[PDB]
Amino acid sequence: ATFEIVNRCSYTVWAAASKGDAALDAGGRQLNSGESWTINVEPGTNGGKIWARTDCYFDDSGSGICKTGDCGGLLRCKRFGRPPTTLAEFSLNQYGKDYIDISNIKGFNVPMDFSPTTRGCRGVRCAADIVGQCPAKLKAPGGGCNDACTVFQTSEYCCTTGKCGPTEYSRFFKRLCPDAFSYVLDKPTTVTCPGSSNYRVTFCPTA
Repeated sequence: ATFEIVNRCSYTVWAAASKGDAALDAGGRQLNSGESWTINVEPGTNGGKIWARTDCYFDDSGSGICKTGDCGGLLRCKRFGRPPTTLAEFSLNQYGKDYIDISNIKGFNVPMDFSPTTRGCRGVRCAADIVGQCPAKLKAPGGGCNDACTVFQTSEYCCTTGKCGPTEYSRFFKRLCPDAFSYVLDKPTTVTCPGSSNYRVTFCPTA
């Protein structure tokens, strides 16, 4: 499956794509304002994620650092990135169907639209200004808006026991972006698409 990843932000981002234990495609690449990068993801990819990283420096070998979303200092990500990171999440060809969603469970750094480019389902979007409205205690000094698990490390915020409920913090995410996961047990906003759909992930989809 192809995912066109498009940076409509006014700033450079370094796109990243991983399924946690491996890169997807090259795993990462710089996208200046306006650029598009098309990757190929193997059918049957389960638990895939795509995200943006900000204010990165890499050297000639592709080692460095990112202020949000750093995946162990690599340009070419093999593992998930350091919160805060708005996440495009997907599992492909799962008993005949694709599943897509956007999640704020690991915080928010960059607005995002995640849409099929092929027929038969809708896209999802989290494009509100969550960084500028972020509650004081969630603001990440390095840039972006942390989820409350990252900040406070409690069973309630992290949903460790499997029994958590919504919180003042999760409700800020949900109010700003009703169509993204705000906490682990949030009512699902996952979209069911035809198996083997193709997709576009757009950073900063709106002015």
